[PDB]
Amino acid sequence: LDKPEAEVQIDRLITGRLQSLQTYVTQQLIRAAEIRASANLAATKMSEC
Amino acid sequence: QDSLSSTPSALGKLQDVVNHNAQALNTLVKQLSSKFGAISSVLNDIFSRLDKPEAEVQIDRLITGRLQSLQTYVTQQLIRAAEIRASANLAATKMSEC
Amino acid sequence: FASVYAWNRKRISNCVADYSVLYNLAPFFTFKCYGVSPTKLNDLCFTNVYADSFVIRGDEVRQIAPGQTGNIADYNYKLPDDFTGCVIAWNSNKLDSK
Repeated sequence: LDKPEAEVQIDRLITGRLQSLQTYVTQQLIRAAEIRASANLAATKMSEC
Repeated sequence: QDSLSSTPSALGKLQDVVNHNAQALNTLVKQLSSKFGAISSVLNDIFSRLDKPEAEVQIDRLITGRLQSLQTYVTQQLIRAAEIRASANLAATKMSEC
Repeated sequence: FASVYAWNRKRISNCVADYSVLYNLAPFFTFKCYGVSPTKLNDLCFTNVYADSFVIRGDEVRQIAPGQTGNIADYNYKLPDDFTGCVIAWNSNKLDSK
């Protein structure tokens, strides 16, 4: 492709694969919250049990 | 009072709440400069140069990109709200039990 | 007009540019603009305007554009891929033939 158009398809790949990274981070943020809650419970039981 | 005054980091968890919200809004503003494939980040500089059949193509790139920027803000702001809600529930429990 | 191998250039500045005048040079076979609509030129203002002029064959007119290659595009007159401006061409068989 000529530059004026080649950059358009490249821009499409960038936003597509960039959105993919975004999905990964978002899911890890939610998953992290789940682990933290478990860690907080484990710490509580250490102190009380 | 002495242990609070001599240690600026003593309240370095209430300040983090303030800092996270402040930078989240600064991030949004700084993303308005992005073109998202468009010839320009300035809307009025597109309609002033191109005709309707062309300006709409360029303008739609800016709209799509900026909608994603706002959606990201809301999603992350919502996750953070859950974190604060959890600590609020703990604070209320301690008020009751301590 | 100059030969294509040694095209001429004129600098345009400190003037009021009326673009409605040149639509009466010919049947006006080619008029293609890049980065701007042909009909918005009257509403814009430019920092520098340059007019490059030359004579080529009708089948070579297609080479006077961004991304194009060939004997004219590569050896005589090359435009940048980021070119902004308008290309005007018309048939001059009545003047330039013998």
